[PDB]
Amino acid sequence: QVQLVESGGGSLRLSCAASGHTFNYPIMGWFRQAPGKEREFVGAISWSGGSTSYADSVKDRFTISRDNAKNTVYLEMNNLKPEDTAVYYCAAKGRYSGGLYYPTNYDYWGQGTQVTV
Amino acid sequence: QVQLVESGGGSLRLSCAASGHTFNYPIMGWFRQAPGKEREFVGAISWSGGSTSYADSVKDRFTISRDNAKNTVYLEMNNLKPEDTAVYYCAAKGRYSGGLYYPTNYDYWGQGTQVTV
Amino acid sequence: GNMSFVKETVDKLLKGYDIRLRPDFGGPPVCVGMNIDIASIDMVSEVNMDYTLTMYFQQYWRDKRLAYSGIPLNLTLDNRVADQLWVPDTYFLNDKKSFVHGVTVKNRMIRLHPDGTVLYGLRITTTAACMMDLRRYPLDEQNCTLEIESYGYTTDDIEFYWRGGDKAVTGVERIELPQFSIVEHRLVSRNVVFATGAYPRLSLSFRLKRNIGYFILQTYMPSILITILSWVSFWINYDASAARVALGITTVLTMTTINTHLRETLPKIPYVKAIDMYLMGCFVFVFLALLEYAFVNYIFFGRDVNAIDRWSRIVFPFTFSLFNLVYWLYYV
Amino acid sequence: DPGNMSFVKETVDKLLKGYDIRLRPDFGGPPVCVGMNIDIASIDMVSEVN
Ligand SMILES: *[C@@H]1O[C@H](CO)[C@@H](O[C@@H]2O[C@H](CO)[C@@H](O[C@@H]3O[C@H](CO[C@H]4O[C@H](CO)[C@@H](O)[C@H](O[C@H]5O[C@H](CO)[C@@H](O)[C@H](O)[C@@H]5O)[C@@H]4O)[C@@H](O)[C@H](O[C@H]4O[C@H](CO)[C@@H](O)[C@H](O)[C@@H]4O)[C@@H]3O)[C@H](O)[C@H]2NC(C)=O)[C@H](O)[C@H]1NC(C)=O
Ligand SMILES: *[C@@H]1O[C@H](CO)[C@@H](O[C@@H]2O[C@H](CO)[C@@H](O[C@@H]3O[C@H](CO)[C@@H](O)[C@H](O)[C@@H]3O)[C@H](O)[C@H]2NC(C)=O)[C@H](O)[C@H]1NC(C)=O
Ligand SMILES: *[C@@H]1O[C@H](CO)[C@@H](O)[C@H](O)[C@H]1NC(C)=O
Ligand SMILES: *[C@@H]1O[C@H](CO)[C@@H](O)[C@H](O)[C@H]1NC(C)=O
Repeated sequence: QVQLVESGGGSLRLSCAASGHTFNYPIMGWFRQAPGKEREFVGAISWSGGSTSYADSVKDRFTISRDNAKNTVYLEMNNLKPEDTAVYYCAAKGRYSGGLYYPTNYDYWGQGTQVTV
Repeated sequence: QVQLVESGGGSLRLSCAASGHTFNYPIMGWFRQAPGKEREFVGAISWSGGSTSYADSVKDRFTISRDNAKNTVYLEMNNLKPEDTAVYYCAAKGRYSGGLYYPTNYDYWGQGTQVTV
Repeated sequence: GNMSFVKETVDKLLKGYDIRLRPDFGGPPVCVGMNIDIASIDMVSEVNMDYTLTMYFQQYWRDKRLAYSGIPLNLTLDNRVADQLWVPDTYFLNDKKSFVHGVTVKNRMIRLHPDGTVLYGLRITTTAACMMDLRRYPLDEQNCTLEIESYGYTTDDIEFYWRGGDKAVTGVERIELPQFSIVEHRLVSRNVVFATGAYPRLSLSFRLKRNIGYFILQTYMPSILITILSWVSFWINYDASAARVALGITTVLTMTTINTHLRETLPKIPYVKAIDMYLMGCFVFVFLALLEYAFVNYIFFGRDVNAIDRWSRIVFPFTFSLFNLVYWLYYV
Repeated sequence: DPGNMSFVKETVDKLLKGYDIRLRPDFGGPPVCVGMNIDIASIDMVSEVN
């Protein structure tokens, strides 16, 4: 059981901090949702943090990093675009779930911090 | 990646110096290209032990040795002939490439040293 | 879906099918797309110089013989159907021992499509060789590979490619190696020339960076502590012969014991590691401490003790700190 | 004939038709000559204890 709290919301740096049984949920993931459309995958980061995945339409514009001990994931967003306005969520996934891009595999969700540009 | 430079072009002693990720490309090989003729395989030397293979034409006339300290391969030439007038290249091969006699299996190539003697 | 028409359709897909012949025998080569879903990398052994990998291996090709009309949906048949079909003779070139999981049944997928397309999935655990360069060990960075190749068919008969290109391999984030972290992974496709001919090849490469925390907790810290314990001898008065020689003998014994324990868990490589350089440095430091005491003892009685003792006390930590700084900057 | 998969199928079937695996080539004739090639992939390990 992990509780996720987001913050943040030039370049914009969001941060999501987890508290609880984070070991059982190694994978952390940023999702985005605009009005009139379902939430979509933005990116994902592993327990070690060395492996990262990004959506097709956010390559080289957004970047994800993981600070352990602090137990936080940072999403830094450069060269924003008008379509980037949306609510951003951070979610945790179990060890055996399968599929980064599908939000149904994620058990625990964030608050949905708004971003407008 | 590997960078190869060959120099020292009848007792010719050519020397090919390699720099970079030499571990990933253990086998090294000397090839010969006569004027207006297809590239042909002269010789090949292994990694860390210098197990050598030769072409039928140049057996017991040319020799290849490995240094493993300066990261150089020396091709010593004896009993020269007029047909041994060509551009000589040194090239590196990956661990799993297959075949010593085929230029396409080699990834990196030297510029080539001309020999007219 | 009366379930008898399906049986008729599947039956007449077979009944004239020669497993001995590839699709388009004598025609252009069969294009076989491949994708991998990595489940885990269980082990990375320096002694055996290999790594264990579990994966879902999906091959995807087209066979006009297995084309059906009517039923407009994809046929997910039982895995046993794979025994009655031609499948590519794919194999892993650098594998040492591999198997297909077989509980509760053979973990196989066969999925047909109306246009003759076949999707063939396997769940494979494989040990694969990975030659490692331990020159900069434990501050080393290894490149491991999985090489997929056609055993029997040349490029005239079969061709390999990655489905989705760089997106073909997934599950790299699932890897949890306590000792390593995957910095990068790459996909390559090429043709390799042999005496028999030119064969397709795919290569999936990983770059592993080793974590240094365990070796800080295991090797370096006891060495530094034993070196400091050697330094402690300088503060003791010169006349305490037994006390001052005891520290030296225990320091050198502990350093040799650390050396044996450290070197008896790695392959018998003939070259020197970074850990070996640091270890020999610490050994010669404790050695110089013992010889410093011996030289003082020779000078005083049996031939200034205070001056040399103070000089040793001020200089040994400085020299060791300089050595550590030089080493760590060199290897980082 | 060229490209006819059925032709190749029946040709192979005829080849294997009436084929006795129990008998070697030239069973009773001169010895069958078997050439051999080896391509070494690796020597994984060398153990003195074993
Ligand atoms: C782990 O460690 C392994 C060990 O080697 C690393 O392996 C190497 O990775 C590199 C990728 O960085 C591989 O290089 C790629 O090779 C492909 C192969 O294409 C081939 O097929 C072509 C036809 O499709 C053919 O034309 C090619 O031949 C050309 O080039 C050779 C050599 O220059 C030349 O002799 C020929 O005459 C041809 O001109 C070849 O047979 C190649 O297509 C890739 O090209 C990309 O990069 C080049 C240079 O930037 C660019 O010009 C191209 O346009 C293209 O963008 C690329 O060279 C290499 O093959 C791998 N080694 C082996 C043995 O397979 C691995 O990378 C490491 N991984 C990690 C994560 O560390
Ligand atoms: C039977 O198997 C076939 C082959 O996989 C299935 O077709 C595949 O179906 C998906 C889902 O409809 C298709 O994806 C779609 O692509 C469009 C265009 O890129 C995209 O906008 C959609 O969001 C969706 O992703 C896919 O193209 C298609 N494969 C093809 C055409 O080769 C099929 O759905 C399965 N079921 C049946 C009943 O046939
Ligand atoms: C289903 O198809 C089979 C095909 O042989 C046919 O015999 C049977 O009568 C059909 N039944 C129905 C309900 O369509
Ligand atoms: C292929 O071979 C079969 C079997 O002999 C024959 O019936 C058929 O006509 C052949 N087709 C062609 C076009 O060769």
